Amino acid sequence: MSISISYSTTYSGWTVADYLADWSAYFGDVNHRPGQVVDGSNTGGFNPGPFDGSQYALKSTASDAAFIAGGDLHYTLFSNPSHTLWGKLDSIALGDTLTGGASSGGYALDSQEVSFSNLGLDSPIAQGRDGTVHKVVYGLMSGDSSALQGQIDALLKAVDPSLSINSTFDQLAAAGVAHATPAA
Repeated sequence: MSISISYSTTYSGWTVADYLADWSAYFGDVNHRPGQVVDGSNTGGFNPGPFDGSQYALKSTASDAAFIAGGDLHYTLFSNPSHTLWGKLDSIALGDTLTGGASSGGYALDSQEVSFSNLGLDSPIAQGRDGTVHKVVYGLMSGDSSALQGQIDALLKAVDPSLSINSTFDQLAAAGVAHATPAA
């Protein structure tokens, strides 16, 4: 099953690349880095956890932005290769106001902007932080969505070579890849 995109009508005339660059600058950087994860304020969380989930979600420390990564995800914590997020990444949902978590049966967003599904990414543990899943998710944590952009671009081009990260959301909808959020 090919990449599928949901978008708010707000972004109909935006390119995916422009949207993601703006979103990354808006979410910012939670400074989740060695020596800087010293309490619970910039960890994110897994469903179900503690270190593995069908979801990993993180709130911005700068804005009301959040993302939810869906798949079959694993974090090595202190085990070699340390601080590696790996496994299957099927979806990324971007928006405002993270809700829920493991204790309530899943994470959600009150105000999703855009989501990307059927990403088909799967990175093995032995690649460590060179894994694509790691780079995609860590990029979203740290204010740089270039890894995500690159993966979306490749998926779109494989559907049809006229599609790209520089297609508008409405162009992707005309191609059958994207769907605007229902009206009313």
